[PDB]
Amino acid sequence: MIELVIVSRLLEYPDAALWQHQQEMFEAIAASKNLPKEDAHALGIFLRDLTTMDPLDAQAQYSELFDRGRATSLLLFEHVHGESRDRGQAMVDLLAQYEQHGLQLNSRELPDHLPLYLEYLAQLPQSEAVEGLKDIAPILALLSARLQQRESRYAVLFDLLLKLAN
Amino acid sequence: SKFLDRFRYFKQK
Repeated sequence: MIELVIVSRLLEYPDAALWQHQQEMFEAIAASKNLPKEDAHALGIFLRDLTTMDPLDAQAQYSELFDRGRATSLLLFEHVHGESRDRGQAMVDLLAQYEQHGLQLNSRELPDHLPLYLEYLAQLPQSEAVEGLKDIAPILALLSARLQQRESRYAVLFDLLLKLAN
Repeated sequence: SKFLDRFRYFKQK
């Protein structure tokens, strides 16, 4: 699902490459087949709001929101498993599930890093990707809920992912 | 190559 890649990029630390490929993304969002017209609009609003900021200023807001705290962490297993040892085995089992689909970590991010996990989902058949979102949907909803409390438009990206889940 | 078709976290085996 191109939508899953698109959200994966928008949910990551705002990279300069976002600004120089905004045209490509705006068009992909516009021609989206998996999102109703109103949600594609909301996603395009988000991208436009993001890339009218200077990346340095986008990066600073992102960190104030996702890198300062645990309640807004993008490591999924930090929301699933309370014991650190449980998280470990979960990460291993997720790494193996990646290896099963012929995918190998080529990053310095953890396996349950949501943007990374979305990249994995996007490689799957439609149904296989949709189940993935259903699997983490209580996490998606908590994060969205929390972001709304902080009155942050990143919540939009979680609602869109939840929408894609049904 | 289109941006959205370039991997950012993974590679093939």
